[PDB]
Amino acid sequence: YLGRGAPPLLDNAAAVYLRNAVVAGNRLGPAQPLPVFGCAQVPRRAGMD
Amino acid sequence: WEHRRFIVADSRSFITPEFPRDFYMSPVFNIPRETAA
Amino acid sequence: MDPYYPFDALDVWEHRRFIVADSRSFITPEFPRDFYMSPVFNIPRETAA
Amino acid sequence: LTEACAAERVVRPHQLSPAAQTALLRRFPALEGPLRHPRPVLQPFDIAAEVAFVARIQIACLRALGHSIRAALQGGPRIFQRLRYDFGPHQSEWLGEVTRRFPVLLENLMRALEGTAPDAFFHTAYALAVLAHLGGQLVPLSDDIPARFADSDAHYAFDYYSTSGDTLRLTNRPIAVVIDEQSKCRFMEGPHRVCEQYLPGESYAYLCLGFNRRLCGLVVFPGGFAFTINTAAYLSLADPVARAVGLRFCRGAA
Amino acid sequence: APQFHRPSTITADNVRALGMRGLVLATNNAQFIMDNSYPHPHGTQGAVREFLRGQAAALTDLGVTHANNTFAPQPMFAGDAAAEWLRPSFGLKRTYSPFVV
Amino acid sequence: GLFQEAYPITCASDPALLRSARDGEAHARETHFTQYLIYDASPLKGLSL
Amino acid sequence: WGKDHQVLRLSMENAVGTVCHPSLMNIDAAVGGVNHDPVEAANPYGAYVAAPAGPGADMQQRFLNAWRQRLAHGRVRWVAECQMTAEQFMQPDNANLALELHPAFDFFAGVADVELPGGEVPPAGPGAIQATWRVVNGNLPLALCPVAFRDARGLELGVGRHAMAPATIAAVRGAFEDRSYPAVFYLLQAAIHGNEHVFCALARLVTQCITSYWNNTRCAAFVNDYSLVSYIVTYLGGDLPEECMAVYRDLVAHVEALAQLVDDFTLPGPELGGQAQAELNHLMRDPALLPPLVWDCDGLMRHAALDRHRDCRIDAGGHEPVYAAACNVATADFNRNDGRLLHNTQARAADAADDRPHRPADWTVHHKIYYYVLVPAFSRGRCCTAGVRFDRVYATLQNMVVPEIAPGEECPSDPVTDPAHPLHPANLVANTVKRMFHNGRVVVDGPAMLTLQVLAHNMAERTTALLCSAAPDAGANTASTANMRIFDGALHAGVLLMAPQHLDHTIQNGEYFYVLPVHALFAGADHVANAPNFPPALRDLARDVPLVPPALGANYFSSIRQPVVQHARESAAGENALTYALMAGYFKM
Amino acid sequence: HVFCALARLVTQCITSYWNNTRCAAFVNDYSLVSYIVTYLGGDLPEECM
Amino acid sequence: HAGVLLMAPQHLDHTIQNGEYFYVLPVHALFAGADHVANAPNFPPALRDLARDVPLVPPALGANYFSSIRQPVVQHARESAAGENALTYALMAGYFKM
Amino acid sequence: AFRDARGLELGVGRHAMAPATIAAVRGAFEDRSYPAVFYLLQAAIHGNE
Amino acid sequence: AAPAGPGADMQQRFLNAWRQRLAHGRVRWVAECQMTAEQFMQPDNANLA
Repeated sequence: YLGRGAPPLLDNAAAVYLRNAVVAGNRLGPAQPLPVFGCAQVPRRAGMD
Repeated sequence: WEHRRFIVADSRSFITPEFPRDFYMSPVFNIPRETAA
Repeated sequence: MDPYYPFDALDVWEHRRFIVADSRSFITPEFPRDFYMSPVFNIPRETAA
Repeated sequence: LTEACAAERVVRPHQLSPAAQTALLRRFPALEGPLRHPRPVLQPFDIAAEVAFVARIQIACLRALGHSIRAALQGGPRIFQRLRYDFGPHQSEWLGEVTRRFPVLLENLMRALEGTAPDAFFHTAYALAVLAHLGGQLVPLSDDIPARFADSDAHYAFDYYSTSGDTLRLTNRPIAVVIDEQSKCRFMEGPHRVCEQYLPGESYAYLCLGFNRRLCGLVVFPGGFAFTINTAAYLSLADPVARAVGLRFCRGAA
Repeated sequence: APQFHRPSTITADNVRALGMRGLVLATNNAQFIMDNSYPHPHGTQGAVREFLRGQAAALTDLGVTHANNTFAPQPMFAGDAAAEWLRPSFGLKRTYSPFVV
Repeated sequence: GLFQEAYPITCASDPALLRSARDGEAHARETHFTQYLIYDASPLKGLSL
Repeated sequence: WGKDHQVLRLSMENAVGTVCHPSLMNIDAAVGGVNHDPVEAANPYGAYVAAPAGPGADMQQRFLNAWRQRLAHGRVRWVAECQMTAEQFMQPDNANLALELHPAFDFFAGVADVELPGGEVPPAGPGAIQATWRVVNGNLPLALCPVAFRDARGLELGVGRHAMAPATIAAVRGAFEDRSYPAVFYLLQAAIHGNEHVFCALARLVTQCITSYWNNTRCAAFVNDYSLVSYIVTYLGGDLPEECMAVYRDLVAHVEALAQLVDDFTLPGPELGGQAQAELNHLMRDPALLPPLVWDCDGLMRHAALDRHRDCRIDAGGHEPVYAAACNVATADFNRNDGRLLHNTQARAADAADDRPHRPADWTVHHKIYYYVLVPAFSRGRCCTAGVRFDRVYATLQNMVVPEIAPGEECPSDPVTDPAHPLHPANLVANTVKRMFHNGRVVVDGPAMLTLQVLAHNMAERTTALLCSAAPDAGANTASTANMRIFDGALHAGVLLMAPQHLDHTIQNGEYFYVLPVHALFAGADHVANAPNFPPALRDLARDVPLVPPALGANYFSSIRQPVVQHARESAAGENALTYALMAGYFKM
Repeated sequence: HVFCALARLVTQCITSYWNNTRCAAFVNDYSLVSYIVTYLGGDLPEECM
Repeated sequence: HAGVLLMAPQHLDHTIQNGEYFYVLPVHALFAGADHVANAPNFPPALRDLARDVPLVPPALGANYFSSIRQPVVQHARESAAGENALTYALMAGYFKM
Repeated sequence: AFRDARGLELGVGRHAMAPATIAAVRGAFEDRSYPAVFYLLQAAIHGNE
Repeated sequence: AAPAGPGADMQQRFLNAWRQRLAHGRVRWVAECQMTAEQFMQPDNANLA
């Protein structure tokens, strides 16, 4: 879900449920999702070890 | 190359049909001006 | 029941780059002819009248 | 027209009384059409008057088909061939069936031409090739006609029916194949349908059926064995009947 | 008496007056040769239909001859009782022995 | 990229059966009923990490 | 190990961010890129749906003669039941290797251009390579999912949950596979036909038949109907020894067990596209799929009233359903062709029903548990359906020799001693039903007069081949899977035949019951191969290759395909296993 | 045909032999054993059926 | 006060009206038969499946969080694999205060 | 299992129920055909000895 | 809630009353399908705080 690549579900009630269901809290999960042009802007965790 | 048989194409090659003589006494060969449809 | 033909046969070697005044062939299938079944249009149960 | 037929209990206003006709005509004058025309091309006072306008055209072409099929096939014919397709040696025994298979088709083609709905008939090639000719007695609808169909009479336009099994239509698109004794075939220029890739009459299990702006059509069988039909000698479409037909089925091109 | 080798004879009055004790024997003792010079007005499929209302409505007759035998038909399920406002409508599982000496 | 290859490393399905990796592949438990191990085969085998 | 002396873990919940994108349903370029360079006629037995034509009574002898030609031509696409694993991975012996592309789909050589719910004989010629959709995980072929793997998953779900007793299934399996089986038990089932009111009418018959047949064989009696077994639980469970009664109450409790295994694996989420959470998860919760025996009309009232639903086409006359509230002697027009299904099943025929049902929501789901799962767990391939000549049936149901009792005489009890008993050899003439109480020894007595007054009450015309189709659900319904089809054939007024008995002229071979294999789950290896008048050439194709008459659905256009149905007639693991295993084979994709 | 003609004789012969021995009677001919499984399935004790 | 413990929710029967003598009325999440509540005569068919794994109790009798026994003691009982002997003490130990 | 684990500590030493009283009580709960005369007597006796 | 009305109908008045919001969102305390380390990870336990 980081990138746009596919035709979504036509049952649009279903896919928006599954939208945040996958991208709840991934370290590779964006906030404020995809604009028209540009990167997904993967967030930054507070520390890396 | 390629290998196959060959017959010269001419307009003297006929395939023969037959008729049962009632073929034109069919419901669609003989349609009135208006249908029941 | 054989269709009529004017000539009997020839055998032509055909070079692949040397096709000039081009011609085509006829396609017949691989299965035996008991399978290419009869043209069937049944009368339906209900009619127009 | 309701209450003059409801208080009089006139179930159909051609059974309306002659004073009860003209007194309504003294009130509302646009009703001289549906009450005092000898043969209006649209039927007066019916619900399916536009639908019965269509079904006649479905009928009148089939007789123009059905009495033209008998015309080129009056007696024992000599059809010899019209296309160039060469054989392998055991391929002729396939046509040994086509001798035996033959006469059941021409019923079932015309049965399927009956078997279609007329609403589903107007998407086929013969229902628009006539409109390319009734516009020639104007651009017909949906612009399925190419830019070069109106150039020659050698630009035909085909439909494709299934030979074996069930005799069913195997197209969405009229496939317009330019045809040149003998004459070899050639396509035109150009969401995916199976049978649309071949030449007419090129292979088995295909019946090929093309038509013209001249409305001299072809019935192409596999093996070159084809013949013209003068359906133009059997199309009996009256122009005042046909002028309400074309205007509902033409498009004014810019 | 309905003749079982012509289908143009079976009515509902002719079979309901016949008991089911006697319809066992009359079917196996008939003539094997089906006849086809008098067809049926409801079709031959309608002649089977006219035969089976003749059997089903005759089931009251085989039961009325045994009316000194079984009990009153208890209400098998709820909803079949008059007074509903203080006590419910019972449903009696009819697994008993219907027999009166 | 040149070889179009990919090396497996020390991995298995149980932390139980991962215990026999700290003795080399001499007596490494390959296979219990379903629990499977693949020893390290890589340029990185035997090394510091 | 990480970049330390540190452990790490990769689950399959790890796989959440990859398998769950809406590109799993993105196969637009796949069908296009394979379409050119076409395939020839692959004699499409399982690759074509036929619309129904005529009554169901003769529908075999249509399809027997229609596929008399392109059936002995070649083989079907599946041969891989004989193929071991990695014999598929090797370049020889699998021309269909280049046709297995997606985990969620199928590419197979089907018909070219003829629209599917129509016609009988497709025009064999050029071929097409399109899609269907893989519904549940069990549809993967058995060289990719091993058979032992299916039992591997099954046993380990078996822990922690209720199971059948090991003793009691021996009664059921003996009952299911009993050859000399008293044919009243097929007839008395169609008598009740799922009507609860006819059941509590006839409770003494139901009492004694199970009671009599237990002494012959230590076995259950009537067990091919969930409704009928359900009614035996409540309305009969008093007057029996517990040893007999344990069999039915264990059977329901295991259906109770196998029911709530779905929702332990579910998450609370919103309602969605008309369907619920459970309907999108598992196949047994979706009401668009309906069991092969539907006596009432609860199913299509749920099934056809869906956003998924497209044209449940009942084809003898009119294609679209309109239904009956109640049904009696003059309403069961024993040979008709309209498509009206009967609602004559509930306890209250006085408080009748055409639109508002009586049953819970899990009622048909329980039948979908009992028919699709448990009967294949006892089938091992050997069971098939039956289309009912209720005119022939209701001739001989009400056909008994029960004499009048004398004034002062006793009750009929025993057949061989008492001359007043209906099963006595003095009362035995052929072609009556107490001779059929006598062909298999079932002690049923003089108070059987209570039956016929209610046998005259409710009856059912004849079965019909209902064909409901549907679209892919909300959650799989993208812009390249919108046009896809799932054909789900089932009979309304039909009965299952467990034991095919045809090496016996007691019921002549297909008198009451023409076979009609409604699905590959119920496809008679001994029913259909031993039919009324019959070609011998198909004997090869009958011993394998389940004959599904193509009005009732195809091999690829249903929810349940050939991979699982061989798995039923395979591994000898326990009943507790295969119940959970096939259930685990029913998880949606 | 003659089997069901004498099927009572087949029944009494088996069970009387079943009283003396714990042994099956007519296993010498499968065509007979096909019949007893098919026809006499009611009038036998289950221990020898 | 004058209540009675119903063991088996029997809704596969219209002989007694379903809840004729006894309106169901769940008093706690320990006591919520999934076939008592969902198969009552006046039950919303829009709330079927959410009734199955949630103990619907009207809040005049107590909610989850202000009961002395919360959901985890309930969920142990229906889900644990052990036989009742071990299951006895395993939930009996689930009542020692904090 | 942990909540069941310390039960298996306390399971020793104290009274365990008989095997017969396990299934008899449990089948009575799961008796869908449980006769409802017993419910009304339980309300008839109503704690009154 | 306060104890309202008689006891006969208080559940039946409840299901009409609370039909709206109880289907709106899934409640907090049905997380019994969550496992350990599904919980302690920040996604799939928005209630971790």
